[PDB]
Amino acid sequence: MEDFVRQCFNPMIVELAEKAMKEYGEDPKIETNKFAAICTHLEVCFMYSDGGSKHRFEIIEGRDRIMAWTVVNSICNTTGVEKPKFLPDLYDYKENRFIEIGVTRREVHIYYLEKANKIKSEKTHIHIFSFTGEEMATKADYTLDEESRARIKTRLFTIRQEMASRSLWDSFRQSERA
Ligand SMILES: O=C(NCCc1ccccc1)c1nc([C@@H]2CCCN2C(=O)c2c(F)cccc2F)[nH]c(=O)c1O
Ligand SMILES: [Mg+2]
Ligand SMILES: [Mn+2]
Repeated sequence: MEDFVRQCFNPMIVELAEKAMKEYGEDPKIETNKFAAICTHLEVCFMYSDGGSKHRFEIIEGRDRIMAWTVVNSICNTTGVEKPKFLPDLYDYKENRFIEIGVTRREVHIYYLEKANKIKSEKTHIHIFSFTGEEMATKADYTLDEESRARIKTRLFTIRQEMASRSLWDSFRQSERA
């Protein structure tokens, strides 16, 4: 799985994921399913931000904490939207709302509820993807067009099929905890 991750994800993504794990005392060479999941969520966030017009989204995920909050507080001051309690993943300039992106090995409805319970921001939009083509978003408002979402869902399916061909999928799919 460590070899899978290093060959299927961009080195910038891999470096950010290693750093995120090491900041919590986790070793990417040992907790390899977590390593893979962090990389996958990063790639989905970056794909999502590419899915609209140029300048539609600001990326918050993948930044160090100081810069991430600088972006969030700057947007709140400039647009007046409510400041979130936790860092979200994107800001949507067209809809004027923060977005929390989730990628789940379980089922999108469970994960959506967990994310809504945790962030409890009311104003933050939640958009969930699975590895088997399901998605679930706040108010069935999926933000992007069907073509962009299909490209994300196809990428996740491709990751799943690649892990399975290496007998990695069974362990990864059962590694997500509530
Ligand atoms: O922004 C996020 N975490 C930053 C703040 C953060 C850091 C640590 C714990 C909670 C929040 C974020 N985290 C997740 C999942 C679930 C929560 C942890 N986690 C990680 O990936 C992760 C990680 F962050 C650090 C170390 C190891 C990890 F496994 N899922 C998202 O969808 C998402 O946006
Ligand atoms: Mg995040
Ligand atoms: Mn997220």
